[PDB]
Amino acid sequence: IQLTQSPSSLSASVGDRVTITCRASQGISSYLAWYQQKPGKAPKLLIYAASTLQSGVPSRFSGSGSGTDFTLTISSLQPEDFATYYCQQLNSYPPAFGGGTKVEIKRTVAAPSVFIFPPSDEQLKSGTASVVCLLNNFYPREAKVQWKVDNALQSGNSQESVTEQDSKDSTYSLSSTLTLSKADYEKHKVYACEVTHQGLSSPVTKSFNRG
Amino acid sequence: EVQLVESGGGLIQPGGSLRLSCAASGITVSSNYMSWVRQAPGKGLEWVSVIYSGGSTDYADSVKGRFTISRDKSKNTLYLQMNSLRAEDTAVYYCARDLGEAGGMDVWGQGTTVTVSSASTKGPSVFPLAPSSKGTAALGCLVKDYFPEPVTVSWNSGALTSGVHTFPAVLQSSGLYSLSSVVTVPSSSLGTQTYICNVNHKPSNTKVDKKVEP
Amino acid sequence: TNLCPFGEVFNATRFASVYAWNRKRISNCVADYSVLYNSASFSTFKCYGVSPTKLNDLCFTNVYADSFVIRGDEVRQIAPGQTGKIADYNYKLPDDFTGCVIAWNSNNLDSKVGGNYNYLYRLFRKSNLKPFERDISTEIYQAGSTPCNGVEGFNCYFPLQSYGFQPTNGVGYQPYRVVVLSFEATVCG
Ligand SMILES: *[C@@H]1O[C@H](CO)[C@@H](O[C@@H]2O[C@H](CO)[C@@H](O)[C@H](O)[C@H]2NC(C)=O)[C@H](O)[C@H]1NC(C)=O
Repeated sequence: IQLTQSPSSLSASVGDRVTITCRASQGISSYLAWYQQKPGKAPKLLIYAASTLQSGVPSRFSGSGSGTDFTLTISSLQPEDFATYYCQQLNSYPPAFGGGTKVEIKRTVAAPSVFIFPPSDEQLKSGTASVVCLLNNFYPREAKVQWKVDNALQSGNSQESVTEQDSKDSTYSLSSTLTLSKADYEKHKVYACEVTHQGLSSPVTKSFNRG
Repeated sequence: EVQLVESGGGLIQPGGSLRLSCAASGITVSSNYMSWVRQAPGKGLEWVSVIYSGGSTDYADSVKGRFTISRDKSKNTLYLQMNSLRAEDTAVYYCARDLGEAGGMDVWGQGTTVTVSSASTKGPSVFPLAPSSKGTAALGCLVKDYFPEPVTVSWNSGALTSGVHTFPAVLQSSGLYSLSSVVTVPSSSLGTQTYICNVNHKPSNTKVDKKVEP
Repeated sequence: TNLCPFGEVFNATRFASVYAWNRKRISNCVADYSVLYNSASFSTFKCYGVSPTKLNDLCFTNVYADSFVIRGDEVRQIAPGQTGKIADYNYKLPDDFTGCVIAWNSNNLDSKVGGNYNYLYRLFRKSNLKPFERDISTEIYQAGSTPCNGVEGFNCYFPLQSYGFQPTNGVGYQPYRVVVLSFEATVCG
């Protein structure tokens, strides 16, 4: 049995009605549980047997479904309901879990401000060059960051990291780091970071020339 | 009153061994289905093992022959003996009482962290992310090549908190962690104000103050 | 020289719940075990001890026919040396079992839309069953240190659970009718 949660994440406002769905691959009648998990915390049981409310859980949570299609509904979203939710198969060891659904705070679109940082002279003495690209205070989360070196699109030599939603403006920040050897770094001139985001009419490119 | 308190997690090398404990209060370990569930960094939940009230045991396939679940009635404690640990086993491990179809996993432990890595403890190198020469300006610190987690970063000894974003660390292909901490400030302040990031890595007893300037 | 009444075991209109498994004693009759095997309608016909083609040439003092319903996934537990919810808490075969285990899918008979809740199984028990033990008690299972006093609640669970046999279940979760034939001489072929 495989469990498919939809969607991977959704954005909603306080007081909204939120619906998270779980699709089982074969048919498990009502053997389904829903859990809530906040960053750094253990999962918390919300519903078992597809629709039975765990004691102590607020009544705005409800489950429905039997067979292959299951739904978790939050009738009126409250501030403490922003978290990740998981479905779990019951009555089967090797139990299947859903991939999770993150409920995020909705807000208006905000384009990122883009900054690029060349490697410091100090790091170059070590023989490694780290080029960093920063996307600050943007919404929604979806963004594309394309590294270019002398206009060659780079794949496989960059990692990226994203903050959680800011507690004040509900935006995200994102860093992308391009790591090269000093020898590879000195063989090229133009280092560019190209950003695609919904709040940008056209892609934004921030660049510098080595030297 | 009803709680599961876990311990035993820590840093360990591939092929090494570790034992996790789950001390229970409010439920009787030997009367219940007791489960271990793990969560790798940034991933979902995965069931590891179960021990029945009657003593039968079951395991996830990726763990059979390496892990052994057991319990002590006198101590009301659940155990997970982890042998031949691999890098994949790096996760937060949770114990939980399992009611199956009659409930779910209703009582959870707080979780304990298991890091499996061949890397050795190493303090970070702090490099400046210096402000561009050409409104809002951004500057930061690159905290590179440390092990293990965690690293804490402040700016100006805690006096500068507005506009600071410290990013979650990434694990590099070398086995060492790396993160960046950035702050946005008015472009006018770059001449007047001093900006120092303070990096603290307790596992290596490393403390670094780096002045970032244009 | 009468025929053994296998038809009333295999073709019963209802089967027992596994926790209250049904046992029929077979005595003073002749049994054609090769019409059971050569029916080609069973998904499991695994004999432990001797082949079915060869035990038609054999005699025993008594034959026991145990029948019940379980999930398709749990049929593997009806064998010597197995563990799991069924083998541990409902129906346990001994290590030195010398009979035959027969099973077939009965989704067409034991499932219904909205769920057939007639069939039960034991979910909680303090210890494992001995071979051929039948536990039919409904005492509330004490999962903590507080006594239950015969009412359900936290740490106080009714020990029996209902299968929810729905026709849309995956095959492994569909109901299977199971017959266990134990051989221990008034029964011949
Ligand atoms: C259970 O009932 C079936 C159905 O009647 C029996 O099998 C049939 O027996 C008749 C008469 O011998 C044959 O004409 C059919 O071909 C058989 N098969 C089917 C699918 O109908 C079966 O023998 C009964 N079970 C037992 C143990 O006697």
